Amino acid sequence: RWKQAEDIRDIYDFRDVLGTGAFSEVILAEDKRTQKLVAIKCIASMENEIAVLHKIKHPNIVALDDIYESGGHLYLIMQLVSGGELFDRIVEKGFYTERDASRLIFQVLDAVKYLHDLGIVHRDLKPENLLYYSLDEDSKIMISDFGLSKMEDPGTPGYVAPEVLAQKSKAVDCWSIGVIAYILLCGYPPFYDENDAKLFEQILKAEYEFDSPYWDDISDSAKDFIRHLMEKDPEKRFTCEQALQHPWIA
Ligand SMILES: Nc1ncnc2c1ncn2[C@@H]1O[C@H](COP(=O)(O)OP(=O)(O)OP(=O)(O)O)[C@@H](O)[C@H]1O
Repeated sequence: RWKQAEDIRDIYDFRDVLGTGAFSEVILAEDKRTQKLVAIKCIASMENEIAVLHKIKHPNIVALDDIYESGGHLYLIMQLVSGGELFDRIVEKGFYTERDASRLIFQVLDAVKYLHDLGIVHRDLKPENLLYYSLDEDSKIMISDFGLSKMEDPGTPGYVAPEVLAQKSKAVDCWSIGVIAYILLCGYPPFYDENDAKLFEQILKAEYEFDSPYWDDISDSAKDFIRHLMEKDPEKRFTCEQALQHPWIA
């Protein structure tokens, strides 16, 4: 049961478009009453997404402040982040140092652990879904887009876990985080091929390598960290707790 609005333009003052999605559009707006700036996700599974966001409150996760129904369109009023996505900053940098990447992955693990503890699994972690709070180089990262998250009971290739592809659980996110760590360290994905079917085979078989010379001087500890997240067997795969403990992070 969400609020109805005759027109959202009465409540919010729309400015620039911040971004677009397959089925959404994100606009910078001003709350007319409080004069604060917000990011409004406009949409023309979504109920799953909302239910999830209502359980969540973490400094490194984009908050849902409220929702309005107006003219067949949902308007998710959301915490504004202005730093753009991690994907872009990997491009405008090439790769991260071990120290910087480790700080970033910490903030990610901290947040996903908080979710796993709430029985929430994101299922779509990737650089494009990680948003910086600010333009400043020191800005914290924020987890966003819960459009595919699943709550416990009583996806982009490259980042999805082998078992997800063999068919259609918390281990899923831990794989993704390993792949994000791999990319931050070396600047390119662990799975890469021109043929989609071959690519799809690589991920299923979970065959990747810290290839020389790119990986030559990356620490054994970083590599051990990645192997333990990027582990084929979901049973043996590191949890967020085990990954937080690992010396590369701690
Ligand atoms: N809270 C926010 N603050 C600032 N910008 C945002 C915010 N949320 C999303 N954006 C921008 O808009 C884009 C919207 O994408 P989103 O996170 O919704 O995932 P998507 O797959 O692109 O869209 P969707 O999943 O809703 O179809 C983001 O990549 C980002 O650039």
